[PDB]
Amino acid sequence: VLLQRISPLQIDPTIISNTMSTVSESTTQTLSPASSILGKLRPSNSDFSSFRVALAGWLYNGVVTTVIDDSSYPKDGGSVTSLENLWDFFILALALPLTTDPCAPVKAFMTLANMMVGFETIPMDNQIYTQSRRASAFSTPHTWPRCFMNIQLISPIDAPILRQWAEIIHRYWPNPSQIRYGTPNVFGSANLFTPP
Amino acid sequence: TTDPCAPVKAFMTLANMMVGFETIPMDNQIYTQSRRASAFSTPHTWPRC
Amino acid sequence: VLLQRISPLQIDPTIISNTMSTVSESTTQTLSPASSILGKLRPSNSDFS
Amino acid sequence: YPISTYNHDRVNVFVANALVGAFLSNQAFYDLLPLLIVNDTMISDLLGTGAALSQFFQSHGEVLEVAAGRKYLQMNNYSNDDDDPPLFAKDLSDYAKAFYSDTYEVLDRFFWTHDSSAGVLVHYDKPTNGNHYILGTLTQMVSAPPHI
Amino acid sequence: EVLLLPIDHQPANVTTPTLDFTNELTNWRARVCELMKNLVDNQRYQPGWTQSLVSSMRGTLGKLKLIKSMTPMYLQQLAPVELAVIAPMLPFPPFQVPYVRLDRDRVPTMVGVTRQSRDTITQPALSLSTTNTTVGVPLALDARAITVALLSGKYPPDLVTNVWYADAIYPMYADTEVFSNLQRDVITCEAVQTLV
Amino acid sequence: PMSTRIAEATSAIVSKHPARVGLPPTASSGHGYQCHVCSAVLFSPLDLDAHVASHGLHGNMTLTSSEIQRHITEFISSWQNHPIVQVSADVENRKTAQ
Repeated sequence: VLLQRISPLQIDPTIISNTMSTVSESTTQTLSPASSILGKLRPSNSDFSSFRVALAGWLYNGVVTTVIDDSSYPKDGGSVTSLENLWDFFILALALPLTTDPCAPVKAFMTLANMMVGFETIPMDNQIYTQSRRASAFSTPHTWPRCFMNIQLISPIDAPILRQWAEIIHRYWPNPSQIRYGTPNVFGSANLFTPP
Repeated sequence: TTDPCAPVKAFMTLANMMVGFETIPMDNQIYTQSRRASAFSTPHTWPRC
Repeated sequence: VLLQRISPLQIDPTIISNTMSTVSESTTQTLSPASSILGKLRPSNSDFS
Repeated sequence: YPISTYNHDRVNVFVANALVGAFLSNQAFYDLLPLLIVNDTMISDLLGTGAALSQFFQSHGEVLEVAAGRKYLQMNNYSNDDDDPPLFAKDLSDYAKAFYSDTYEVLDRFFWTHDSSAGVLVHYDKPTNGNHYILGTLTQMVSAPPHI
Repeated sequence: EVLLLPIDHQPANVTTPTLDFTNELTNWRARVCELMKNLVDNQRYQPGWTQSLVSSMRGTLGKLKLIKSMTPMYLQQLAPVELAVIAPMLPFPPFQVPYVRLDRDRVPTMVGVTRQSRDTITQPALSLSTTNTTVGVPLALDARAITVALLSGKYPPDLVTNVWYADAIYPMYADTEVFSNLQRDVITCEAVQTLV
Repeated sequence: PMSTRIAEATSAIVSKHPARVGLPPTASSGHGYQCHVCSAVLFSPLDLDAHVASHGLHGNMTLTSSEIQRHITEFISSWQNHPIVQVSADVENRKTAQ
């Protein structure tokens, strides 16, 4: 509430309605992709506290971690053959990099892999966890597949769009940085592992 | 119709009509001889048979 | 019962009727085999356990 | 494939045989097509599959299963005469199954779990496409009149 | 770890199945129909039927060898996967003999259990074959139910296997029944050694 | 008023809910909830009723109110799946009129 009441930024969700404008809704053959993402977003919601708490978690990396709700993951796995599952992949992949969770890129990669069970295959570790395990199970860093670390394990002839997805994850992920604050000379600092 | 894929749709509706008499080879197993004729609709889905 | 709950297919006997009502006939015979196959196959119930 | 660039490059014999078989059987060979020229090794292209084609070959975690068939082919004038040459059940659909892999230790660790009811045959000298085994099936030879 | 089945089982290439005829049950149905086509075509058995009824038979058999059903695709590509999933969570775990077709020799004739030793002889390898209790029942069925279940089976109009079996298999994983059975078998074997 | 009465009449006869967003259809979420004899899932508004009517013995057909409105549902679905009326609408939207 403090970052909100100090921020110059206010949100109108009506920008998305301004872009789409959804002139047709009574059809029954299917839904438009525009109407589908409007119903998926529901911009009539005006609660945005999760954005502020996700911003707040950067102060508190050390004791509390910010992960994504599994209800926002595509249920039952989800294939790429389905429109709203593709939209849910877009929502998750766009929302992800603001979190303090460490294995977020591996979540992003296995989300597309589980979207693409049965069309493009990746190499395996053993016959325990197959390709179609959920992305929600990836929390610790002992569950990252070796094909995710080494780019050359995904051959660019059987899984092309998976190869380029992992490529874009590795090259285009936002790097960390640092700034400073306060004065240590007449304050001290409660910094423990960072410089003070 | 003015779609770019009316010839391949006219071919694949016969290929979806007749099944199990005469078989043709195509690109993948996903767009098989019994895959519905309305699904192609793009130039990349054109079988080179 | 458990496999009937899981299994992805569904059985409907109406494919038999919908096809065999298009076989050729002459209606002046003693018999022609469409009524015989539908009578001896009598698929009106489901009850496939 | 042009001949000029691919003048002296290798192949998978498995991909070649399954390619001509899928072309004769009209079973959409084009996904199998770009896996023709082999990479650095012989079998890793089979393990990391381009498209899984279990009608021709399936993987089992460092052990490749293939269905070698039809060494011979019967012509219709063959009529099981004793003066006619024998066929040794090599003209049926699938007389046996072959398990190509790297090492016999890994293959026997696979045979710990695999069935071995019909017996298993090896070659031990100079195999056709790498070290493997033979798993015959229950199809029988008829062309000998007293013995089956 | 391994399970015996009467029919060849090639795994699914894709997770979106669709009808083709390249399997053993369709080949079986086609050769049976081909023989009945020869049987009506032979000039010695019947020329006695007139040409309308004859050609109606030919058309009926043509449609019968044409007929569409996803049931052979189920029995070829899917149904052992359902069997392999369900076979661990059973109160009565499987018990099989080697399947053999077309052999005088390898067909089994009996199966039997022993309970006690026959004579002063002690080793059960010496006392077994003469002293057992032959176990086994036959079980009658209906053929035409099997026949129509083979002939008329379809799928939902769109389906993907990972989503389908995920929802179809997840709710039975709340049990503790197999872990109860383990302890039951412990007390069974402990009590029989205590008895002896 | 008569106008709202005709509006609720049309919405009662035609404008029933499920517009069938395109899912991968799952076993535990299906339109046929429990086919009351066979106890399974059937996904479709004509499938569950045609299956219960298949449990109806065919030679003993009888007019019921349910028998009337199953044909009503098939008729309305046939009109809904028509390729022109799903896109045609008489009123403008300040954009098409422009």
